[PDB]
Amino acid sequence: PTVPDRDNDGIPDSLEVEGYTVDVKNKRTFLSPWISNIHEKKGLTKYKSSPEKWSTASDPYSDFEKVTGRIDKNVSPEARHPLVAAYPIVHVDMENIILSKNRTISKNTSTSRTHTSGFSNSNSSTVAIDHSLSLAGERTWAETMGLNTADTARLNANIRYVNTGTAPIYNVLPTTSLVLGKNQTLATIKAKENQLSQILAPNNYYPSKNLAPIALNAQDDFSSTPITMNYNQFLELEKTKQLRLDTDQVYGNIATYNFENGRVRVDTGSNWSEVLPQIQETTARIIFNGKDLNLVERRIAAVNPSDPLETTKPDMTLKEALKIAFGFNEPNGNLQYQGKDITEFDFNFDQQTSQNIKNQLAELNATNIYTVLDKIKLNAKMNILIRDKRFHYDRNNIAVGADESVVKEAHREVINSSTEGLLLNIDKDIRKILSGYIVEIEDTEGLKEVINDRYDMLNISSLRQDGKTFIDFKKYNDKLPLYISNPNYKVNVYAVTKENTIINPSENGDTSTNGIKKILIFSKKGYEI
Amino acid sequence: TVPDRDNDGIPDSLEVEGYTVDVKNKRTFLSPWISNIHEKKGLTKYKSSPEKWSTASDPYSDFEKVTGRIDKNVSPEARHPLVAAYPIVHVDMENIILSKNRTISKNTSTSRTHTSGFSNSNSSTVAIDHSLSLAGERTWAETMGLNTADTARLNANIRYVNTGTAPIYNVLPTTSLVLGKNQTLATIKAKENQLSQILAPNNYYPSKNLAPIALNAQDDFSSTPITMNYNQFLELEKTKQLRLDTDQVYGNIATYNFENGRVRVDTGSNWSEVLPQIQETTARIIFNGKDLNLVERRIAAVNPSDPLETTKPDMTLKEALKIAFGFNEPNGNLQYQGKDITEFDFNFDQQTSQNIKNQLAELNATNIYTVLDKIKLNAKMNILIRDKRFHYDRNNIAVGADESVVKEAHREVINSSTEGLLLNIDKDIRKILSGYIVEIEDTEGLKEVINDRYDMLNISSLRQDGKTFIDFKKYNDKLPLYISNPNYKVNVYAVTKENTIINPSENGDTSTNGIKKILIFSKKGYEI
Amino acid sequence: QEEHLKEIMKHIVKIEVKGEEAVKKEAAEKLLEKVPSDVLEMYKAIGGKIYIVDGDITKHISLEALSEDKKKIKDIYGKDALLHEHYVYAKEGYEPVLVIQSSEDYVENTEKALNVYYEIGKILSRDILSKINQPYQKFLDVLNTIKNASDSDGQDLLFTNQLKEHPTDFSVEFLEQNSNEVQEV
Repeated sequence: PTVPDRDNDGIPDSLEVEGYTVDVKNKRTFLSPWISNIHEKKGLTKYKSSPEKWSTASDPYSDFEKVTGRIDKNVSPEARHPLVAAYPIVHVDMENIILSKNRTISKNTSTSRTHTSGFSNSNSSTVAIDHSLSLAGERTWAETMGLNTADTARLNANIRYVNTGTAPIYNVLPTTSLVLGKNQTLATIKAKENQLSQILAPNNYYPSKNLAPIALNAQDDFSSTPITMNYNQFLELEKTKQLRLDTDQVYGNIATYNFENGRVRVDTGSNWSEVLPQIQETTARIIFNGKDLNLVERRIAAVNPSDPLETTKPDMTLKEALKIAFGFNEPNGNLQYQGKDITEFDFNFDQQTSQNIKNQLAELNATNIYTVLDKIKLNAKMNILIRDKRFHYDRNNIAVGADESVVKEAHREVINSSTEGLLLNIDKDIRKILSGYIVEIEDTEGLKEVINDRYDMLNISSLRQDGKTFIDFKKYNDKLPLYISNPNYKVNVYAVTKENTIINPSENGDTSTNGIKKILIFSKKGYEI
Repeated sequence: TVPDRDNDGIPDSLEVEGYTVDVKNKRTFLSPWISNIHEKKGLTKYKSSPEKWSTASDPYSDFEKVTGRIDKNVSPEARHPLVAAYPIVHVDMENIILSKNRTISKNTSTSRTHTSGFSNSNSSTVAIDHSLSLAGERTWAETMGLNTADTARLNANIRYVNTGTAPIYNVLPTTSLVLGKNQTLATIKAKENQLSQILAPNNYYPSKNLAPIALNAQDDFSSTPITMNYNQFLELEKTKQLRLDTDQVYGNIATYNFENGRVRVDTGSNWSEVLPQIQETTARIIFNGKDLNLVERRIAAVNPSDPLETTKPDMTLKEALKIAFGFNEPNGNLQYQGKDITEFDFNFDQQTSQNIKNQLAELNATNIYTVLDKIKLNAKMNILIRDKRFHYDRNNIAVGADESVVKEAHREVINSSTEGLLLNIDKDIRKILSGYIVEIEDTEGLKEVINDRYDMLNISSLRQDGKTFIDFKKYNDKLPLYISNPNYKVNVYAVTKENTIINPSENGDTSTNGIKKILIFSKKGYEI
Repeated sequence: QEEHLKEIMKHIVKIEVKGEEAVKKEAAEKLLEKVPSDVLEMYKAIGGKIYIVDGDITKHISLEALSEDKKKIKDIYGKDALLHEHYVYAKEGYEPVLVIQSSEDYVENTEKALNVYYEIGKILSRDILSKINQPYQKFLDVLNTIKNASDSDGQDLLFTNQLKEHPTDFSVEFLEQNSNEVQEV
C-alpha cells in the first residue's frame, strides 16, 4: 500500500494532519488515529504536527521520538509535546563574594534571572548584594578596607550554574563576563577546558548544592589578582550594589538517539550552535512568572504567513498552548492554575506583537481578551510576557513590590506572639518582596521609639526549620529582651519592601527611617502580648 | 516468522510473559518459563521489555545479560535483566603522616559516606585514629614544631575501592580532597596512562597484595603539594575528620562482539553518557545488611507519565528484594540468612513519602510489613533500609546501638585469666564499640580506673583465630594484674564510638570522669 | 539506519481502527484457525458445538444449572483455579459443549491460547476418540518408552504424581482400569 509519508518521519501523512495518539496496550505500544469517543475517557492527549517537517519544533528530535519516548530520558516532561521546542537555557548564579586589596569583606549575595525591555534573545542575570551590617562597627566600607585613592581591591567570588531549559548540556560550559554599571566589563570567566564533564539536566545545579561551588579565582598563577579594579570602580559599586552577568550561548554538542541498538551516544557532528538560530526565528516565545516568581521561558511553534513550508504547521490557539506548555487545566472549563484564575495575570506585548494582536482583535469585535482568549491565532515571532498582576515591577521585570492592600491580608494569621518574637507562617512567595521590618514602641501618650534606628540594621528576621518565620529582637538589640513601659502601650511592627528601601546614607548621611514610606503592620497593646 | 520489534533476539511474547534459558545436554536454547519443569531445577523467572534493547538501559542487551555473552566480570546478581549494571568508585585512606614544611604518623580508617535530600554523587569520610601510640606526645602542636607562622606538610597513601557491579577499564576518576565545609585543600591528580589494569567489582586497586598508591607524586609537580597554614591545623584538631568527594567520569565500556566473542573496548561509548539515564529511570535501594556497609543497586520501575517507559514489567518491592540482594522464603517469610525482614527500618524522601502514603490507602493497611508484596514502585523513588537495632549518626553511618543488645553479645566468656579475655563475638559488633574501660573496686566502694586518659583506650586486639584479645600491658606498666582482695570487684566498661570524647574538655580535663560508660563485666576476684 | 526505521514503523502504527468489538470476533476466529480443520468436523458430528460468550463465564444458562460442585479445576500447570475467575470451561455429556470467553488478547500473548488448545485436546481424547478407543498400543508404546529413559525430565512434563509412582512399566490393564489418567497426558 505504501502509505504516503513525505517527511519521512515514521508517522504517515493523513495521521499527522488530522490527529493521532499513542496508547500503551497491555505491554505493547501501538500508534492510532484519534477516535473522539473511545479515547477521551482515557485522558490521552490529541497530538498534531507537520507532515513536512522532520521535527515540527525544529529541534534535533523528530516528531516521532518525542511522543514515543525514544529520547534522552532527561528531556523534561513538559517537552514531550510535539509543539514545544526543546533546547538548553544556561544562566549564571552567584552565591557570595569576598573582597580585599591586592579585614576582608566576605558578604553573601542574592541573584535572580532577569529580563528587561525591545528585549532580545540572549540570557543575562542580575545579582543583588545584601546591604545589612553583619558587624556593628564596620560602618563605611571605605575604612573597613584600607582603601586609598591610589589603591586597588581584590575580588574572589563563588558561582553556581543553573539549567532552566529543557535539554541537557554535555561537554562545554558557557563563557560569561561580569560587568559593573552600563559598560564597565570587569572580567570574562575563562572557559575551563575538559572540566565540565558532568551533565545539566533541566532544573539542576552544577555542581550540586552538596559540593563546593566553582571558585571564581583560579587559585593558580593565571593572574595574581585577575579582578583588578581602580578606585573609581569601587565608587560606582558603593552607590549601586548591582552587577550584571552577561552569558553567551555557546553550548556543546547534542545527544541523539540511535535506532540500531537504543544507546544514547553524544554525536560530535551536531552542535547546539547550529540549531538555536533556527528555533529563535520560527517560534513564539512565552514568558511566565507563575511557579515561584522566576522567569521560565518556553517556545511554541507558530505559523508564519510569509513562508510556504511554514503554513504547514498545525494551527495553534493561544489557550491550548497555555494548557500544554505550563500545566493549565479546566476544572470547570475556566482556564486556571491551581485556583488562580486566568484573570489574575497581566498581558504585555512587544510593539510588533501589540500591532498584530490589535488587528486580530478587530475582526472579532471584542475588548476583553480574557473572553476571546481562545480565538487569538499565534504567528511566528511574537513575544509575550505573563506577569502576576498583583505585584509591582521594576524596569528589569523583577518582582520588587506589591499593592499595600495585599500586604495586610498576608498577615491576618497571627499564629503566635510573645516578647521574644513572632513565629508566623506565610506563603513562600511574599517573603520575596519584603526587605525587612521596623519595630517601634508607642507611649500611652503617642510617643514612638524605634529600636533598630539605623538604615543598615534591618536583617533581624529568621526562618525556622518548619517554615515558620522567626523574628529575633536580641539580634540588633543589646542581646536583651524587650522592655515595655506600659501594659497599655501599643507595640507597632512595620514591614519594608525592597522598592521602598534606601541603599546608601543620605545627603547628610542620615540613618534614620524618616524619608522611607512606611506601612503599619502590627499594633498590639502591652497586655495583649 | 515471529515478530520482534526490539530486535533483541528474544521474540515479543516471550519477553512480556516470562522466559528462561536452560541448557539441554550441551546446547543452549531459549524457552518459555514452564512452572513445573523449571522450578525443580532452580531457574529464575525472567521478565523484560519488548521495546528496550536493554530494559535497564545499561549498555548490555536484554538477551546478552541472561545468556552470559558478556564481560564475565559483572557480579552475578546483576545478570538479571532488571538490575542496572554500573560502576561505583570511592576512595579509602589507610594511613597518614604529618610534619612541618616530630612526624605525626597515625593509622586511619575511612568510610564511604551518604547523607540526607541526597544526590547522585559518591563520597567518603575518613576518621583519624585518636589513640596515643606515644606516651609523651600530648598536644600535637608541640610534637611538631608548628609556630603561628609555620606550615605543615601532608603526605598520604591511597587505595581505590569498587563497590559497584561493573568494571572500569582505562580511566581512573579524578577526586578532590576537601576539609570542613568548603576549604578545598587539594584535588588528587588523575595520573596519566597509568591505570592500564582493571578494577573489577568488589576488588581493590591496587590489590591487597601491593603497596597502596602514595598520594604525593614524589616528583616536581609541587614541592609540598599538600600545604596547610596554621589556621587549618587548629580546625583540624577540633574535628579530626575529612571528606573525600569524587565524581563519576569513568572510562569507556567493554562490549561483546558476536562475530568472534572477543571483548574489545570501543572508544566511542563512554560511561559518562549512560549514567544520567540510569540515575533517572530506576529505583534506588540502600542496604546495610551484608557487612554493615552500604551496597547500592538500581532497579527499573514504571513511570506512568512515559509511554515507552510503561513497557517495562512491573516490579513489586518484595520481588525487587528477591533479585537484588538474595532474600528468600524458606517458609514464605522474608529473611536474609535468618534475619527476618521485620528487623529493619524504612525511611523515605518527602517525594517518595507522598507516593507511598497513597499506596497504603487503597489497600487499607497500616503495617507495611504485611501488604509489603503489594506496593508498586515508580521511577525516581529512593528507598533506605537500615538495621532497626543500631543507633545512627547524621551521615547514616552506624555509630552506636542500645546498650541492652551489647551485653548479650558479651555474655559468653570463653576464657578468663589475669591477663585478659578471649571472646568470639559477631564480627559486626566491633564497628560500634570504641573501646573498653577497666576498673577495680575496693571492698568499700572505691574505684580505680587503669587507663584513665581520654586518648588511651585502644587496648583490645583480636587474635588470628577471630578471638578478641584485650591486652592490659599495652597501656599498663608492662606489669601483670594485681588484686588487693579476692573479694574486690573488678569492673569493666565498654565505650561505643557515639559516646566517645575526642579532645580534652574546657579546662583540659583528661580523666574519663564525664564519659558515659556502660558496665559490661563484673566478676569476683577469686573467680578470675 | 534508514533501513531499520521501516520495520519498526509498520509494527507500531496501526493504520485504521478495526473497531471496539470487531477485534474480539476476529481474535477468536484466528485462534481456532490454527487447529487442523479436520478436528472441527469431528466435533460437530458428535453433536454440540462451541459458542463464545462475552461476559462472566460463571453465569450462563447452559452451564449455570450444572456442576456447581465441580468448582475446582486444575490448569495446565496443575494449579487449581476457581471457575468464575477462569476464562474458559468445557463440559462432557450427552450434549458435548465447549464454551470460550471472548477477549482481545489471544494473538498477542500465548498463555491464554495454551489453555484453549488444552481444552480442545481433552474433548478430542475423552469424547471423540473414546467412541473408537483410538488411544491404544501405539500411544502406549511411546508412553512406555518415556518412563524408561535417561534422567528424562520429559516425565516431569507429562506425568502427574500418581504416574511417577507406578514402579514398573505401564500395562494395558492400567489404561483400562484407569482411563482418566491416560487421557490428560
